[PDB]
Amino acid sequence: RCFCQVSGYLDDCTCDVETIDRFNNYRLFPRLQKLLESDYFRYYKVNLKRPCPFWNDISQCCEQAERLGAVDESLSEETQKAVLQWTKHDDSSDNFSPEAEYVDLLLNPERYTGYKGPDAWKIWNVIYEENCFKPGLCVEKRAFYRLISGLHASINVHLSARYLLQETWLEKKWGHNITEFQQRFDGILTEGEGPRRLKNLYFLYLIELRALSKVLPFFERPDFQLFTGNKIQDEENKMLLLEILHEIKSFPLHFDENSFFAGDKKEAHKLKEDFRLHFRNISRIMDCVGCFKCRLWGKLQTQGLGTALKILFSEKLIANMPESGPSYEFHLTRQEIVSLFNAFGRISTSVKELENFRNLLQ
Ligand SMILES: Cc1cc2nc3c(=O)[nH]c(=O)nc-3n(C[C@H](O)[C@H](O)[C@H](O)COP(=O)(O)OP(=O)(O)OC[C@H]3O[C@@H](n4cnc5c(N)ncnc54)[C@H](O)[C@@H]3O)c2cc1C
Repeated sequence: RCFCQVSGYLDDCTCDVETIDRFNNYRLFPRLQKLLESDYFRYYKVNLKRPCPFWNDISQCCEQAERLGAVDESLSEETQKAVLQWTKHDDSSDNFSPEAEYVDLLLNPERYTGYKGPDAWKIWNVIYEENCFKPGLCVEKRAFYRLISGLHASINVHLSARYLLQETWLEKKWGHNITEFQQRFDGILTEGEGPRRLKNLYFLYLIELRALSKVLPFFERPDFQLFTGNKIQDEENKMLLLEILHEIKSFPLHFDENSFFAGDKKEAHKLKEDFRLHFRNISRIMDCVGCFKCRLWGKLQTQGLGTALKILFSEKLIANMPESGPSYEFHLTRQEIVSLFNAFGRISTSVKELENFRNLLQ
């Protein structure tokens, strides 16, 4: 049995890795991955064109890095129709020119982009700088650190496992680059920092995994619908998602009643609000990122994380779920939902990746 303590003071999870490795890598993976190619999930809405609101740049750019960081914006004629049906259908419900257009994630896997050096380092510094809570002055929450660190790790993991290994003037080979993984993660080479960083990825992973288990209800109500064009998979996909959320629930994970997601009024609230606040800044930050694929996955993976927390805060709010009625109390836009499973999906992939790495490193 796993066990997570998120009091805010010292936050951590005592939990066997083989347990998660085994669970995630074999129980969950092929099916989630299946779901993430589902029509409903390959297409994410995003405004990639907002300008940086904290400084200027584009100075210097390297030429191939803009070539790697460029989002393939492509979209089939049919899909083009298909999104309106969504906008439309989606309009007629809970709904509190957006140069946000839908992007195809399968056309845009997260891998090595050549994004590096000062421009990246700055963004990271600024993201971590956002760790700042009322316990009115800043306190750092360890949770935030570990969350963000886990995310950063998942990424450096993806770029590691999905590196552009060879670029003949003809052919391009993408794959696992051990030396990178190792330079960035090996315990010795990093004086134990990498392992920590990996322990942090897992933290994140579990958080999102809990966030999923605690959100199962919202999908259980048969007025909820993964609306796309057809109805068959819309239901096939519906049960899919569900048996996944069911699997997540199966996983023996427990939290200390101490967790600052407990509704101690103002504390829980202030905190929740401190959070949603911080992630908005973060999203804003992504608007200062020139690796457009990086920027995309940034937005995505963070919205997802915010959403996860949103759930993790709405313990109660969800516990009184209109089992037949439509959920006014709590809600999730398509945008958020896509981001939720997707964010979880890259962390889920990252975890998988670590195993490949173990296996190659033998
Ligand atoms: C939002 C975003 C998305 C990105 N997407 C991609 C991508 O898809 N492909 C790609 O190649 N690059 C991507 N990058 C750049 C990438 O994350 C690295 O910064 C880059 O590859 C350079 O590596 P580095 O070791 O010099 O920098 P980093 O690894 O980012 O180092 C920055 C500093 O923080 C420390 N650090 C590094 N990782 C962690 C961690 N997990 N927890 C705590 N501290 C850490 C480092 O040791 C160093 O002190 C992205 C960056 C951002 C900000």
